[PDB]
Amino acid sequence: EVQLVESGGGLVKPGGSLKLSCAASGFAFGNYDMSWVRQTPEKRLEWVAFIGSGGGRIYYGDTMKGRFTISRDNAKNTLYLQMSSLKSEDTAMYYCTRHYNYYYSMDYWGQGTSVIVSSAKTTPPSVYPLAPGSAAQTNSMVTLGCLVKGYFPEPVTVTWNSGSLSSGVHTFPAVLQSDLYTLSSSVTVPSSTWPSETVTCNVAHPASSTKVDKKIVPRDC
Amino acid sequence: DIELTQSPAVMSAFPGEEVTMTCSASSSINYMHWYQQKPGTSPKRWIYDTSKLASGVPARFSGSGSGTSYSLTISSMEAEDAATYYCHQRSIFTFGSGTKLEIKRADAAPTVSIFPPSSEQLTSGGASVVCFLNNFYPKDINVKWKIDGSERQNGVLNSWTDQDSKDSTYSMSSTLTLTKDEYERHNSYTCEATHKTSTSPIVKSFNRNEC
Ligand SMILES: C[C@]12C=CC(=O)C=C1CC[C@@H]1[C@@H]2[C@@H](O)C[C@@]2(C)[C@H]1CC[C@]2(O)C(=O)CO
Repeated sequence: EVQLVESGGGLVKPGGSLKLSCAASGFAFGNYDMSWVRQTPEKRLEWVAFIGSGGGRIYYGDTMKGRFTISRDNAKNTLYLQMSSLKSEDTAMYYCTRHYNYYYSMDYWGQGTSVIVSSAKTTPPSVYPLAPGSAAQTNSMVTLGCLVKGYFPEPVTVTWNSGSLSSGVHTFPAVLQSDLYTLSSSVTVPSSTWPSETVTCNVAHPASSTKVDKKIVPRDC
Repeated sequence: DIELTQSPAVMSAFPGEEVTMTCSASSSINYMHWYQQKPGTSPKRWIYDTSKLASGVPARFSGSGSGTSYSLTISSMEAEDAATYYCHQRSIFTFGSGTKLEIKRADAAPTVSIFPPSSEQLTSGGASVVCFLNNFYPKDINVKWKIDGSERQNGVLNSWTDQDSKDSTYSMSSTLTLTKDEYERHNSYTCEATHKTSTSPIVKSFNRNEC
């Protein structure tokens, strides 16, 4: 029923500006006070802005300092946040929220839209196959992997055999390395099935519109 | 201003235990709220107005407190209760920093595997040696890299998964990144996991001059 759907987030250079929107459905949008809440990379949650149902009453969080402007259009059931002179510390997931009563709990949250403030540019990943090689295993199981290196911004999505190998998969959280992201993914299969049955990792990076497949092949020793 | 602190930052418990976590305010306030968050999804209203349960919240949960101290309590905890719980109140800018509740289970040693740099990566002039430590418990585990018999500590990056939603284990990767020339100057590469399940480590290794 009730839906809150954010948009407008992305990559922006320091000093830049951005406008976030939140599309509402399933309730009488103009009867409700609304807010923006952001979650920083450290998972810290900060109340950014609040707007009364009529749009005539407004508050902002402590570190905003006039660089944010909350507004709404009750006719189009949309909430906005205009952000300017953006700083590294404004990098966060921005959530649209709805208020229940006048002790101001937030009873519905949107899916969030991600804002990243830095000078780094969109960069596709390099993908490398991880075969045991000179570390050949000997069990009834074998573990293989893919190394995804050097992309920006997050995220990438990794699958194995187009999603048909889903159990036995661990995709690890990405880390910054030379200010670009790197992660690895492992898959474990019965050792009788490889290499007789092909194993392929599928890597998608939406921001760069890149998609690559890397077959895991035994190394030529 | 008024600020919130939460205790403890992280706790773990077996299903069936009683759980209590606290939220403290620097000065007296009222009508405290609590939000539940799980990885990859948005915060969710869980308790509001200090003690009202939100829709869909089991009666095992209760909130209480007054003044400068508040608490959320769970009776006979269940695996689905695992999450981060954040307190917040109508005059507070920054939510409490959250208590992360984790699931206790039986100890498990990791399955360890090591991978040499691929030829494709070497072609580009880098060399990552990757070690996976999969399906272990508890989260605390020590990884040590030895190159040609001597401990190596620079250029290692480690990354843990979130607790596994089906079996409650943890997995982690340890990656040693070198230049191709640094990698080509040495021969024996070892990844060692030391975990409380055994006093003797689990060791995987390879020689570069093979294969
Ligand atoms: C309940 C409150 C006060 C009275 C009111 O009519 C509506 C609200 C909702 C927005 C709250 C606000 C104040 O308490 C101050 C808050 C917390 C603001 C959100 C950011 C805020 O401006 C702030 O962070 C100041 O520290």
